[PDB]
Amino acid sequence: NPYARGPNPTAASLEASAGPFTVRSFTVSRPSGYGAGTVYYPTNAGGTVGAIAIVPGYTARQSSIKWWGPRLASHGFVVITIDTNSTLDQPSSRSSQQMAALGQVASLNGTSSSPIYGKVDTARMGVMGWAMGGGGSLISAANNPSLKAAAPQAPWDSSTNFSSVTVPTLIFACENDSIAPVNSHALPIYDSMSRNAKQFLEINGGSHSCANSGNSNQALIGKKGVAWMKRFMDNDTRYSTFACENPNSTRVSDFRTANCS
Repeated sequence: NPYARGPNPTAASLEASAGPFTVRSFTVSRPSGYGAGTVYYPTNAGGTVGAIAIVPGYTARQSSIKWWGPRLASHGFVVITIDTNSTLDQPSSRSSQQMAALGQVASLNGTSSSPIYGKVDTARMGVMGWAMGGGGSLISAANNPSLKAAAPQAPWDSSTNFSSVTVPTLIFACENDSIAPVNSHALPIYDSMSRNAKQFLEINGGSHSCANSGNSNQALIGKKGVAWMKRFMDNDTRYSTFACENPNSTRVSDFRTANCS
């Protein structure tokens, strides 16, 4: 597998605050098609890595999603967290801005002054995001089936039919979400998808912010997000059990998976 990076994973290595690779970051100097961005990247992955673009929720900023940047990059990904043009952008606009961010990561990969010059495999991309940014991730996946993985959290969308999504999709949900209640948003979205590898992981007692920066389940959520992205962005079957397994955890009130390998 030409995309395999890093040592053999363990539960311990995936639950730790940081993976094996050293992380650096920069502010996007000329954000093009979205508000602002921060790029996180490994300095020692030893080969090109895939890129992931992460979008916040309604009213929210990069701070809500920032923790994913170092957590994923330290496992061998280039991650761009964005601010949207407006904090009140809706899911469709969030998707357009997410894909703009992936395009700018591709531009920076081809720009000799950029810290990520030649670090990105632009054929291997993923999408993540919170709430309306999670709905935007699912729209991104529906419109761009060459995306390798999607892992939205507490997704919100007024349209829950994502039956056209063929991208491997992990939905993080928050049991006690009042803003994007699971029975109206995350679970109908999950149930709509009959064409893909998919997973539903609902955090016991979670509020709408249960997967955001500062959450108290970074060990499990980080392990699952990294394992999903490793399995499906890197085709890395070392991560098949971590990606597909039921955690069987007090921290997980509802687990479902289908077509997972």
